[PDB]
Amino acid sequence: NISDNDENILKTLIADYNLRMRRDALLGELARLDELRDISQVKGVEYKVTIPLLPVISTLNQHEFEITQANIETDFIADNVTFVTSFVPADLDLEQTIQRVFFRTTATTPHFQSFNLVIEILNYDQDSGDVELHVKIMIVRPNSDVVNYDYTWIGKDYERISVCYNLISHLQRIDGPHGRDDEAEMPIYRIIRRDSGSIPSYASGEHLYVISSHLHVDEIVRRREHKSISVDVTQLSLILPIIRTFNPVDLREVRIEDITPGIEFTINMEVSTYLAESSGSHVDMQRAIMNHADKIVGNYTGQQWNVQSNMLSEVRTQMLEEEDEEARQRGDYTTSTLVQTMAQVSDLFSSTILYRRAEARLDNTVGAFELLRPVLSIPSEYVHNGRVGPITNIPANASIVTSSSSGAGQVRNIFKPIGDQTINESHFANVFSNDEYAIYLRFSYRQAPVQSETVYLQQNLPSMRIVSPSSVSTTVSTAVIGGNTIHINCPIRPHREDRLVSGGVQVPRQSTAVEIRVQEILIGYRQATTFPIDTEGRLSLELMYGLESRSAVGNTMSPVRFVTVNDGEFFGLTCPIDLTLSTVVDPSSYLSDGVILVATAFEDLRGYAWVATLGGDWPRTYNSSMRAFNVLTGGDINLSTEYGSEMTYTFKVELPIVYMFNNMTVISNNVPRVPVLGVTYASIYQDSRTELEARRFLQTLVFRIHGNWSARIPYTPGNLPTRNTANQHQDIQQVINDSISQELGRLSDELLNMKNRLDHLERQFEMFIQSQESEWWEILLNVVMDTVLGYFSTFAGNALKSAQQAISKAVGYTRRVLMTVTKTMRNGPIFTRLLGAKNLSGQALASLETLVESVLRSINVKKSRFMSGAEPLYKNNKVAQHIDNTEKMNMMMDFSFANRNNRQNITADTLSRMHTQNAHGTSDTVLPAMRVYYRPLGFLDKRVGEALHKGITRPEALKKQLRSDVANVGTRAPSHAFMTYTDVLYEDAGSYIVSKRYLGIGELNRFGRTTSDKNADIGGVNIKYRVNKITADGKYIIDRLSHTESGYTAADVDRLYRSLFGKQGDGLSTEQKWMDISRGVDAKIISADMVSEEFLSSKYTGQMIDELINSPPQFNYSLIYRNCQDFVLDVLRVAQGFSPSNKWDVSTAARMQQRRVISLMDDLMSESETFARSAHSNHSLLQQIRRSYVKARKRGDLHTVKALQLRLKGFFQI
Repeated sequence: NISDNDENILKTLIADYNLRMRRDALLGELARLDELRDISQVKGVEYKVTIPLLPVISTLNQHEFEITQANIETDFIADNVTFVTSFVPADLDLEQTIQRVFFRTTATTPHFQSFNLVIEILNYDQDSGDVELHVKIMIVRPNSDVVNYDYTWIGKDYERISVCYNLISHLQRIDGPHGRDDEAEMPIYRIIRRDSGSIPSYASGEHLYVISSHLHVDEIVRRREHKSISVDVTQLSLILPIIRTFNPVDLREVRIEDITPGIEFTINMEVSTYLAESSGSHVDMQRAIMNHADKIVGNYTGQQWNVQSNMLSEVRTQMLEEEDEEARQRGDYTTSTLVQTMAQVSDLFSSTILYRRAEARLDNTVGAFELLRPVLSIPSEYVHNGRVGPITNIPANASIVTSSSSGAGQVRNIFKPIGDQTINESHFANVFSNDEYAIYLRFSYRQAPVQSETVYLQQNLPSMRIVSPSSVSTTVSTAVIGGNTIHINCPIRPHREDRLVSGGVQVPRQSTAVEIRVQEILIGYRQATTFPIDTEGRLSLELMYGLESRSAVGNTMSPVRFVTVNDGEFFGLTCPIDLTLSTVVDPSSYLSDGVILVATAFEDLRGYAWVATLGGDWPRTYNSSMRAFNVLTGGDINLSTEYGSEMTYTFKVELPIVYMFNNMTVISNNVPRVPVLGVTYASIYQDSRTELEARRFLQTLVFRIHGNWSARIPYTPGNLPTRNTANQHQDIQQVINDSISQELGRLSDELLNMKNRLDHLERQFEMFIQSQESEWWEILLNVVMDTVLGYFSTFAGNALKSAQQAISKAVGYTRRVLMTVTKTMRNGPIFTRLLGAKNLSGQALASLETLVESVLRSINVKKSRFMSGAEPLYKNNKVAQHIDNTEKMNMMMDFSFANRNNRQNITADTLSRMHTQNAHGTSDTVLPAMRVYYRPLGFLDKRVGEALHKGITRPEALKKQLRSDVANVGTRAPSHAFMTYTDVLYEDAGSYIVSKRYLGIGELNRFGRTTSDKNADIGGVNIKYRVNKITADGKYIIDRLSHTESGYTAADVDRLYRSLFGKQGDGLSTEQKWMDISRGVDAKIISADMVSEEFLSSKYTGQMIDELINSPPQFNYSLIYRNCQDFVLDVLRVAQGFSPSNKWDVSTAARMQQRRVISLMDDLMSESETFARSAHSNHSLLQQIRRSYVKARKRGDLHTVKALQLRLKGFFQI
C-alpha cells in the first residue's frame, strides 16, 4: 500500500497536527479552523452580493441625532424613520441595575407617544456563553392605551438582537393650487399638518419587528462541517398609512430619554430632498415599507456572517488610518501667522480720513423693553387665619379634631419670602436696526420695597393648593381625665392616587419703589471706524410704564464710541437725555384684580404626609418640615401644633424669590390696563396673549421715539481689510473668502459686459496654454477632432488625464476663472457671504472652460457665436447654461432660492433661510451636495466599552471578554458605499428638470478570484424629476418622470432593478420596478459631519458618469481595491474636476471623454441652426461623413481626412 518512507511522512504529518493542537490550546478556548472559516467567508460573500443598495438610508447615533435636530429649524418629517435598539449580550454591562431604552415625543402623533424596552437576563453561563433573554416592549398610544409585546430568546453570547420600530409618514395629498407665486412662476399648494379647516395631507402608520440569529458555531466545530447562519424576523405590529390624519411625526419633537450604557441605539431615516406625493395604492405602500425593512435586515445578516467567520478562526484586519489632525493644525497655523504678518505690513500705509454725508429721519416708532421680573413686592410674615388661604384648601367636611371631643381646630397660614427684593440694573434697550445703523436706548433701573400694608385677594375658586387633603387628624383613643389621643395624617399634593400632578400657593402683594432713569440714546454705524463729525439733529423720547409717563427732548449730539453686549463696539453719535420716571407714589395700582400664584408640584413629593400621634404617652408638640421640598425648592413647608383643649394648625410655606419668580402666573387678567399713552399693542402686549396680559403690564416698559440727525461718516481706510482678516477670521476658508471679496473691487466693471467677459476668459486660457512645457494640448486637440468625426481613440482617457493634471497644477488660472465668475454673476458679494464657512471649488469651472475651448478650437468657431440672445441669457439660449459658468451660476441661484435672491438689497442672512430644499439646515450646502456616504446601518461602528473591574478577576470573565473582542473587532464594516450627482435644467418659466445620478458599490469579497456573478459589483441609475409646484412656505414639490423619459427600456429596468435591489423583482411590472427605483433614490443624506467645499455640476460631467452607469466596465473590484469606498471616491474625484484613477483600464476613461465630447458637439450643432442650416447639417449627411472618416483614418489617407475636417468646419460657416 505505502512504503516505509511514506509511513515516516504520515507520522510527521500527525506530529505537525499535534503541534497545531498544542498551539491552539496555548492560545485559549476559541476555535482555530482555517478551512471552516474560509468556507464561512465564501458563503458570506455569496449572501452579500444580494444585499440591496436601495433605498438610501441615513444612520445617526444619539449625539448626531441631537445635533441634527438642532441644525434643522423647518418641518422635519421622514417617510420612514426606524429606531433600532441593538445589543450583544457579551457587551452588556451586568453591573447596571436595569437594561432599558426609553424615548418619547412631546407632541401629538396618530400612533405614538412613548416607547419603552427592558432586557432581562434569565440565565447567563459566562464560561460558555449561553444566554437566555426576555425582552419586553411597551408602547403607549396617544389616548393613553398601553400595548405590551414579549420576546424570548435562547442563544449564544456573541449573537446580535435588534428591535426595530418604524414610524411611517406618507404625504398623500396636496391641496390647491391656491394662487400663483410670481417670483417663482409656479402655482402654490399647501401642505396641511395641523388641525385647521382643511383636509389633512399626511397618512401615518407604524412597523415593529425583532431580528434574531443563530450562528451554529458549536455545531460546526463539533461536526467539522459548515452550516449557514439562520436569521429570524418576528413581526409584532404593522399599521399601514391608510387614512389621512393631522399631526404627522416631526423628528424635532422626539426625545431620547434613557439608554443603558452598553446598548446600541441608532436612528435610520430616509427624508426626501423635495416634497413629493406618495402612491395611495396598498401594495405600493407595503413595498415602500418593506424595502426599508429588507435593507435593514440585509445589513444585519451581513454583519452576522462576519461574526460567524471571525468565531470560526483567526481573521486579521488593519484599521484604516485616521487623518492627522495635528499636522493639519500646524499647516493652518502657519498660514494664519502669514496672514498676521501681511496685516502688520499693511498697517504701514496711512492716508487722510475721508468722510461722506449722512442724513436720517427717525419716524414715529414704538419699542417695548421687558424687565427681568414683574415689578412686585412680597411682604414678610403674612398670617391668614381662615380655613382656606394661600397655602391650604381644607373643606369643612374634612375631619379635624382636638383633645376635647368634637372640637374643631383652627388652621392658619404663614408665608415668608427668603432674600433680597431690591435690584440694580443697567440695560441697553433695542430701538431700531438697519443694514446701515442701529439705535439703542441706554438707561438704568432701580427697585426696592417700601414700608406699606399688604394686599391679598383670595379666589372664590382657588387653584389646587399644596395642602388640600381629605382629612387632617382623627382621634384614636379617648381618656376620661387626660384627653383624647389624636393621630394626624395630612398629605400634600400630589396624592398617592392621582393624575396630573399639581399644587401651588397664592402670594400677598405690597408696594415697591421704582426709579427708571434714562441717561442717553445711542446710534452706531456698521462700517464706521472712527468718530464722525458735524453731528446735529433732534430726538424726542417718551417713557411710560404702569400709569405714569415722562417725556423729554434732546438737541445736542456728540460723536460717541459704545460697546453693546452682543455685536461689539460701534462708532456713532449720542443724544443725551436726562429724564426720570418714578412710580413710587402709585406702584401698587393693579389692586382691582391681582391674585398671584406660585406653582410647586413635583413627582418626588407624591405620597408625602405629616404623620404623628399626640396624647398621653406621646409628646404634646409637633414641628416637622418636608426636606424633599427643600431639595426641590430652596425653601420650607412646615406644620406646627400644640396639644390642648383648643388647637391651631399652622401651615407655613417659605420660598425664595428666584424660585417664586421663575414659577408664577398672573391670573386675574380680568381688568388689564392699557399702554399709558394709547399706543398700538407691540406684539409683547395682548398679541395672542394666552393669559399673558397682567405680567406684561407689570413687567414691560414701552417707549416712543421720533427725530432726525445728520453727520459726516468716515470711510474705512484702504489698508483695513487685511487687518480685518487677521483680526476676526476663524478658518483658512475665511481667509480665502475674504481675499475673494476684496479682489472683487480690483477687477474692472467692464467685465459686466458679455463680450468683454468672453475676451477676458479667452485671454486667461491663452495664458494658461502658452505656459505648458509639454505638448499635451496638441494631442488633445487631435483626439477631440477625431472623436467629433467618429474615430474613437483608446487614449482619449490619457488626454483627459493630462488636461486635468495641468488644470490642477495651475492654481492661478483656476483662481482667476473663479474670480471672474464671482465678479460677473448677479450678486457676487451676497453669494460669497452665503457660502459661510465653505469655499466654492474652481477646478470644475476651469475643467468646463478647457473642454468647451477644446471643442471650439476643433471646429474653428468663437464662443460668442453661441451666446446670442436677450437677458437673462439662460432663459433665451438653450446652450448657454451648459457652456457658460456665469449663466450656470445665475440659473442655479435662481433655482435654489426660487428667485428670492433677486429681491432688492436682500442680505445673505435673510436669503439663507429661503432655500427650496426639504428639511434644509443652514449648515448645508447652497448648491446640491456631492459626496460619498460610507457608514454601517442599524448598529454603531464601535462598541460601547467598560472600565476594568476593580476586584479580583476570574477565568470565565476573561473568556467572556475575549468572546466580546472577537465578536466586535473587524465585523462592523459597512456593506456598501455610494455617491450622488445631481444637475438641474431650466426649460420654461416655472419648469425645471432635476436629474439625479446614483452610483453605489457593494462590499468587496474576501476571496476575489471567483467569477463576476459572485463578486462585488457596482449599481447605478439616472433619475429625473420635474419642478412645477411650490408651497406657501417656499419649498418645491416634485413630480417624478417615467423610465422612458429617463432613457430606459423595459429590459434596462429589469437590469437596473437587479443591480439596485439584489433580486429579480418577481410579480412586479416595469412600472412598479421603476417606482421602487425612483423612490429609493430621492432620500437625502442626513449627517452631523460638515463639508467645507461647494461644487458646481455640469451636464457633460453627468454624461461622463452615465457612461459608467449605462455601460459598466468588466472590472474585478475585489482584486484591485482594498475598499469599496475607494472606488466611489475615485468616481467623485472625477466628478469634481480631477483626473481619472490609474487603477482603471484605459478604455474606461477613454469612453468617458468620448461621451462628454460627443454630447457637447451634439449641443453645439443643435444650437448652430440659428446661424447655420439643418438641410446641410442633417443626421444622415453627418453619418456618411463619419463613416468615410473612420475608413480613411484606418488606412492612413491624409487627403480624405483633411477634406472631411474642412467639410465639418464649413458646416458652421454658412
